[PDB]
Amino acid sequence: MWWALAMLVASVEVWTADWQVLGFGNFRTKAVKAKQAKK
Amino acid sequence: GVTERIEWQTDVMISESGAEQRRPIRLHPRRSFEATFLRWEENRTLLDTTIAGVGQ
Amino acid sequence: ATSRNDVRRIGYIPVARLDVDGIEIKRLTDSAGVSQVSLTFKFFDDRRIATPLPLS
Amino acid sequence: VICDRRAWNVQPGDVLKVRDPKQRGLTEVVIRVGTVEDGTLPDGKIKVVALQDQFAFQLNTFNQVEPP
Repeated sequence: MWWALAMLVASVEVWTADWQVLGFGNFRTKAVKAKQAKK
Repeated sequence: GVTERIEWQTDVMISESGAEQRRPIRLHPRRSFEATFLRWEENRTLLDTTIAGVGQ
Repeated sequence: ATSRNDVRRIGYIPVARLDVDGIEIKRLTDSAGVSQVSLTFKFFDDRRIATPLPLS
Repeated sequence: VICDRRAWNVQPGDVLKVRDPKQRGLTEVVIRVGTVEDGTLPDGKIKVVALQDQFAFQLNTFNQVEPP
């Protein structure tokens, strides 16, 4: 919800965009965050 | 006549309903002085030289 | 207890606050004499009630 | 909200209750504090950006798909 507080500057929430890469592309399951390398 | 001004700085915030707030900004007021100088015959020269030298 | 004819005036004395920040004093002579001033007083009612914010 | 030195401790995320019953007719609402603009030695006042009440987690739906 901190996005909701971030949009506290709005003029009043629909969106349409592509993504800037994050850590989703999977090759090793992580039941907990051990972070990862980057190659 | 000689003119002197003792200046404070005191911000006052007044709400929509007239409720007021008070804040003196200067602990000790800053002081200023003024006077009309009328000089001539080597006194004008003294004033001019001294004031030009001082400046600020 | 006094008679009606025992008074000068019943002038108001409301809550007042000096208006201008810097005071102009006209010294027509040294401190021994004329030093008139032109204060301005703003009369109102002080309203804010201070219950200081708890757990500072 | 334009505020005098009444909320100088108030920090973003705090909670406070505002009331303007005789001009705007709003009934003593509780608000969450957001952005705050602390003032300088002049000008006195602090601007408080504030947002209606937020909430925590709780249970409404029973959405456990429970695949086969």
